Amino acid sequence: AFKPPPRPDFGTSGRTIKLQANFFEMDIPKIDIYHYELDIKPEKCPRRVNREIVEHMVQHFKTQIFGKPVFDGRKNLYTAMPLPIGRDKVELEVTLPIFKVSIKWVSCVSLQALHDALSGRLPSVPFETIQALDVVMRHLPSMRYTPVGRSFFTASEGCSNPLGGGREVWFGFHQSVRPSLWKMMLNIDVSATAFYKAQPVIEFVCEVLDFKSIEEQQKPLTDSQRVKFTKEIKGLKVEIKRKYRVCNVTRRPASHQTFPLCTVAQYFKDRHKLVLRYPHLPCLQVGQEQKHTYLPLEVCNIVAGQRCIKKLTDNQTSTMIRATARSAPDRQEEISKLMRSADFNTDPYVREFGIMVKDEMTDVTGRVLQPPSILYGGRNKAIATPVQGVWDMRNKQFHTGIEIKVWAIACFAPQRQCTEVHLKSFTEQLRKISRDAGMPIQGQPCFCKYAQGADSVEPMFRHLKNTYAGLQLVVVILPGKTPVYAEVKRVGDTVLGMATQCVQMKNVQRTTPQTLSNLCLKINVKLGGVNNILLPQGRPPVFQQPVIFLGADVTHPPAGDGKKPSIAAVVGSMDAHPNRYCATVRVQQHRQEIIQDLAAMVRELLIQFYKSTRFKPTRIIFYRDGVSEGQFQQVLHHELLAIREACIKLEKDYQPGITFIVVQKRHHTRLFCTDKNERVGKSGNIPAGTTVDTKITHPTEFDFYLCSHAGIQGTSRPSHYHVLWDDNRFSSDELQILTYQLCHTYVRCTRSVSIPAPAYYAHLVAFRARYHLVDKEGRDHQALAKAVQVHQDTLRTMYFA
RNA sequence: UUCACAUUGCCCAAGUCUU
RNA sequence: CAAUGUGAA
Ligand SMILES: [Mg+2]
Ligand SMILES: [Mg+2]
Ligand SMILES: [Mg+2]
Repeated sequence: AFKPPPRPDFGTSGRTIKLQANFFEMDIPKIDIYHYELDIKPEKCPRRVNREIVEHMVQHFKTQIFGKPVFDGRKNLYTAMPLPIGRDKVELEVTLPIFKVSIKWVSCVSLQALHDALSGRLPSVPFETIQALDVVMRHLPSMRYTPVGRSFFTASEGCSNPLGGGREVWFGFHQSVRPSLWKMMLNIDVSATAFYKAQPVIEFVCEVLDFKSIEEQQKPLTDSQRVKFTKEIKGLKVEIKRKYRVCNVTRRPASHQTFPLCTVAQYFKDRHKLVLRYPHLPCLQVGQEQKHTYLPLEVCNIVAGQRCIKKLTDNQTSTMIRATARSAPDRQEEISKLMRSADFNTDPYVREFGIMVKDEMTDVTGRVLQPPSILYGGRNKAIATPVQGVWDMRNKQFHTGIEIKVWAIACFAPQRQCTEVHLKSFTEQLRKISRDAGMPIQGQPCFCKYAQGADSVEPMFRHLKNTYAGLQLVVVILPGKTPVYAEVKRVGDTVLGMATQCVQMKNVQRTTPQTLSNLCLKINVKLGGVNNILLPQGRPPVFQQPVIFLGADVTHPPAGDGKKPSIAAVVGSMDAHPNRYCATVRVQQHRQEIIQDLAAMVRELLIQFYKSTRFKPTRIIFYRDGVSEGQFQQVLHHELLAIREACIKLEKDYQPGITFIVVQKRHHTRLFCTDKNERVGKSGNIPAGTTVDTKITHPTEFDFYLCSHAGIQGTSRPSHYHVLWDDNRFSSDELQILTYQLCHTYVRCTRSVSIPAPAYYAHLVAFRARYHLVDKEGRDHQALAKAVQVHQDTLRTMYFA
């Protein structure tokens, strides 16, 4: 229940494609390096301060110690040759514009053993060694630039990218050290993010309150203005030599604001001989909230290098997108340009440790897998062939289409804007498209009424449920973004158990065959239909025995949030196609990735699978979304055992083989076409089906990249798959092809999607639960748990489509 | 709330210390 | 999923 399996073989399927990856080969010497433990007292210091302390310690004590160490900013220091130490501590007193630094040797780190691990020689990769190289590579940029996660950012020389509101775009790069089948690799990607401009607070005020200049006006701020400014500046650092965090903005102007030693303006007159230019403006309160330290706006600058953590406005987001959007070839050139300019090999710390980094992207060969054929129904039973990741439903009918006999319309958009003529026309066109699709809407709705406001939803839906026997669907027209949507889903999904399909008013007023067709995809599925199936004879051999496919995700609350639950969702296939899925969902501890109640959720799905198919799965294939490498073992330990537990508690001796695959869409690996002639479309991305399981992948374990989707814009993220457990002993070919075919089973569109349908559905399930919780997030836990519990009649449905 | 792709928001990471 | 773009039968 622990060690991941070795790669069983390499994949052979599909034509070859020449690729370049944003991995840069590293040459590492075969020598021991020395690891020391550092303690700095006081140790409440920010990581950057600690680095300065060690920096000054190193320069001050050069003679008879140190005469180029690297440091992680906490407790770990490395040198390329040993120090005058033994395991002897040395207490050191460092001074800087009052610290004591203790140094204990701990161990040798042999880079020779790392070479062995990269070979077949040694069973696993020693983390401590990778960690040491990482500290070496991060040492200089950690002090030269602003670290954010595994990235580094700086203001770009010669350019300004203002966002307004005192904010601007900074450009940067991600950096990480990775082992691979070939060599150690430096993974480098470009990025951008919002930072606050290092500008005078006066200017910051003008940008926030939308003044062209101060002096408009010389009257004190309205509380409306004062409140808006306070919200933007609270928690930011300002500088006077002297740095402070702002905790509030005073109510009174500097001319009238007092403290006991006296007005603020007068104190600065007497003590600092400064006559304030704008006495009418409030002061910044800084330092301890319970003290009385106030600074006039005029003597303060926003300090450089503070990342914006708050959400960007809509206009700011727009500007950000326009500033940073790039086609794949543009992104590739930007990474390449960055590497030539970065010049890692003249970093004196990199050089101290004898490391060389290649200035060119690694060449790797991919294979482009063949897509499955897609089987439709009706009389014709059309077969669709995906091309460049896309097909469509023209002249095709659903494998199993629902006949819609009883349905209703509830229009929450105002009658003046969404007229009865609009509704009739929308209905006419929908019935036409639905008939073509093999989902005939046999007549007019049984009910069609306007309503206004969230209060009208539950009584209208109760009336519909009680009045219309056999009601299959309520189509709900919405004026745009509205609290009514969350109310419709609360009532439909959780209170009454009724199928609902919402449509925005703009898509009723003006219809297109493409939008209506996509809408029908969702309606058929919600009503129990099977849109299409993989061509049965084209599926991998795993389908010769009963198998269930699970998709699992946890979604965490937004940045800055302190009390919202994380939401766990698990879905499971319910037929042999596989097409139909059922869902389970839970609320759990804030920011916990491990799925706490997984055993109960899997039990539920196994029971429903048997009820639906009358088979007990002989295999369980578990696609687990979003777990990072540093959490593989913790997550596997709990979740693999939970799956086993669900089986054991059900029966026997019931021991189906489990394959546990982590899917990661958000990592920093990018792949590009080497040959211009392979670039697909305006965005110039690799083609759907591109698979990589060599060179840049893990030296011993079973992992691969599969970019399953067509890239429409920007640079495609190739999904990564890591097999953490495999009782079923898949070949690489079989598992890669299986995974690709599952990306073609997603019901909401006639496209190959970027992750397998079960994983994608798990996201939709988690996001629906988040909707069920809007403004609601032991006694606490039970309340949230009730909110996300669907109605009995919804339990077995694809309500999340 | 037609849908996918893309950027950000999500576990690990990162961050947090005289008026 | 939300904000913002690129797109589609
Ligand atoms: Mg997740
Ligand atoms: Mg942490
Ligand atoms: Mg959107």
